[PDB]
Amino acid sequence: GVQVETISPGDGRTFPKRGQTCVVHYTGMLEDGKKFDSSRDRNKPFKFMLGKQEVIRGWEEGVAQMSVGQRAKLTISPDYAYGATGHPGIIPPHATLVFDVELLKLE
Amino acid sequence: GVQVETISPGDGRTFPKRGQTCVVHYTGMLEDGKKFDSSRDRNKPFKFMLGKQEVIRGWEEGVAQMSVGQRAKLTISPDYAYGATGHPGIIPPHATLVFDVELLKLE
Ligand SMILES: C=CC[C@@H]1/C=C(\C)C[C@H](C)C[C@H](OC)[C@H]2O[C@@](O)(C(=O)C(=O)N3CCCC[C@H]3C(=O)O[C@H](/C(C)=C/[C@@H]3CC[C@@H](O)[C@H](OC)C3)[C@H](C)[C@@H](O)CC1=O)[C@H](C)C[C@@H]2OC
Ligand SMILES: C=CC[C@@H]1/C=C(\C)C[C@H](C)C[C@H](OC)[C@H]2O[C@@](O)(C(=O)C(=O)N3CCCC[C@H]3C(=O)O[C@H](/C(C)=C/[C@@H]3CC[C@@H](O)[C@H](OC)C3)[C@H](C)[C@@H](O)CC1=O)[C@H](C)C[C@@H]2OC
Repeated sequence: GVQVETISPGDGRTFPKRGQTCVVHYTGMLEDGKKFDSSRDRNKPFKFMLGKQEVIRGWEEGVAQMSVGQRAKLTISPDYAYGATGHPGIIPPHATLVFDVELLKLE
Repeated sequence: GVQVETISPGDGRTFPKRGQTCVVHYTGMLEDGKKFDSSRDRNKPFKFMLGKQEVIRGWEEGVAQMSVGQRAKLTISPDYAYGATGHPGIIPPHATLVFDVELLKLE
C-alpha cells in the first residue's frame, strides 16, 4: 500500500476531495535515495485530480491523507506503483518508490 | 504471474530470444470476456522486443514461452499488468487481464 511519514505538518483541517486539483512539489527516488525525477528541479509544481486514474494508486491514497501545507514521505509498494514491469528506462521491476511530497494548495 | 493456455500449437522449436522482434496479433479482454483492445481490429500486427520494458511483464514472460505459429490465452495477474492503478479510462484497479495472442513471426 502506501505509508505516509510526515516531515512538516499541514493545517490538519483541509484534506483533498475528489474533484479538487492538488498542486504539489515532489521528488521521486528509489529506496536507497537515488533520485529519478523532481518537479522542484523544473521549478514548476505538478497538478492532478483525485478520482480520475491520473496518478499511481499509492499517490491517490497517500495524498488524500495529507492536509494543505504538509510535507511527507510516501513509501509506495510496487503493486501501488509500476509492479513487476517498472517504468521503461527509469524504474526497475518490483521497485518500492519513495516520494517527498509537499501539498501546496487545492484548487 | 502469467498462465499460458494453448489454443493452437506452435512449431515447438522457435521460441523468442531477447533482441528479436516478436510480431503478434492480440485481443485484450477482462476476465468476463469484455474486449478493450485488439490489433486484429486495426488489421495491423503489433511488434515489440523482449528485454526493453516495452510491454507489461506478463507479456514478457508469457510470450517467451510460446513458439512461432502458436495461439494462446495469457491470463495475467494485476501485479504483472497495471496493478492497483489500472490504465486510465480503460482498465480498472486490480484487474486480471486475458490476452488472446498469436505469435506470427520473429524478426
Ligand atoms: C500522457 C502522457 C504524459 C503524462 C506526463 C505528465 C503529465 C508529466 C508528469 C510530471 C509525469 C513525469 O514526467 C516527467 C514522470 O513522472 C515520473 O517520473 C514520476 O515521478 C511518477 O511516478 N509520477 C509523477 C508524479 C505523480 C505520481 C507518478 C504518476 O502517477 O505519474 C503518472 C503515470 C506515469 C501514471 C501511469 C499511467 C499509466 C498507468 O497504467 C500506470 O499504472 C501502473 C501509471 C503520470 C502523471 C501520468 O498520469 C501522465 C503522463 O504520463 C514517472 C516515473 C514517469 C512520468 O513521465 C511519464
Ligand atoms: C509511448 C506511448 C504510446 C505507446 C503505444 C503503442 C506502441 C501502441 C500499442 C498498440 C498500445 C495500445 O494502443 C492502442 C494500447 O494497448 C492496451 O490497450 C493493451 O492491450 C495492452 O495492455 N498492451 C498492448 C499489447 C502489449 C501488451 C500491453 C502493453 O505492454 O502495452 C504497453 C504499455 C501500455 C506499457 C506500460 C508502459 C508504462 C509502464 O509503467 C507500465 O507498467 C505497469 C506499462 C505499450 C505497448 C507501451 O509500451 C507503448 C505505448 O504506450 C493498453 C491497455 C493501452 C495501450 O495504449 C497506450
